[PDB]
Amino acid sequence: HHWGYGKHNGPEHWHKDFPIAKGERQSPVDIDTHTAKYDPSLKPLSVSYDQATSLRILNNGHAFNVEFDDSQDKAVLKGGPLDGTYRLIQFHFHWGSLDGQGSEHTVDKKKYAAELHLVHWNTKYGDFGKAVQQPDGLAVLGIFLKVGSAKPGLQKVVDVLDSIKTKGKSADFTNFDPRGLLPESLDYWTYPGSLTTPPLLECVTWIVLKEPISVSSEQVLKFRKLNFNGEGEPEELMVDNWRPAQPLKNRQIKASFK
Ligand SMILES: [Zn+2]
Repeated sequence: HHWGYGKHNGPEHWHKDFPIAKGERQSPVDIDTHTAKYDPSLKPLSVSYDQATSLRILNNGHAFNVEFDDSQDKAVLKGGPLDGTYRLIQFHFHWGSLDGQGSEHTVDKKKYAAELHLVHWNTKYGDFGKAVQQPDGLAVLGIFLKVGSAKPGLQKVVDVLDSIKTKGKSADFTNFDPRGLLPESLDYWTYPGSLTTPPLLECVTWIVLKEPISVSSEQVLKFRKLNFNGEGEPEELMVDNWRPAQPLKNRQIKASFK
């Protein structure tokens, strides 16, 4: 597959190789704040990252992933809409060419400059590859980024990007603390959806935080220096790696906050 975000292989084309692209639980979606209902059923959300062990950062030609050791229950997400325990496997971002676009989810049609996704798999399925085949297989924590003040906790990522400029490059990336990327409040919206890149599997419980984090213009300019291409190939800046909002269809978005 040769899917991307370019002029001729971008999201509007994905359905040809991945027909689930036009399915009933696709992501991202617009979050209409006036129609999302507070849900008293939601249990407290527990983001338990004290023991998180990062290993590596990789430019995969469509974003970069910070990868974690998920061989035991070290960094987990529980509670909220979730049943059981979800293990952190990687985080990545989606961002734009300019600050007025870049997020995948939108809030009353507002696009943010970027969106961070912390991806977790349901331990009841044993491994990630089994979990993505199940409707309750993954939990993705999405966090909006706006451009303002610098995020101290992001700077360790920013400073390694120069070393992974092109597709296929990786760098060691140990002792990174993902708690440094959280906003102050964990109020959220939740709905059932999908992976936002091919193969677009419909296996995700989305938990999208209402409070964005702030990053500096200098920080996001360094993201926009990455390349989609491999070493020595014609340079294509890694920008606008976001899928646009998809039809909500029958689904309800629930709010954790009154
Ligand atoms: Zn993502």
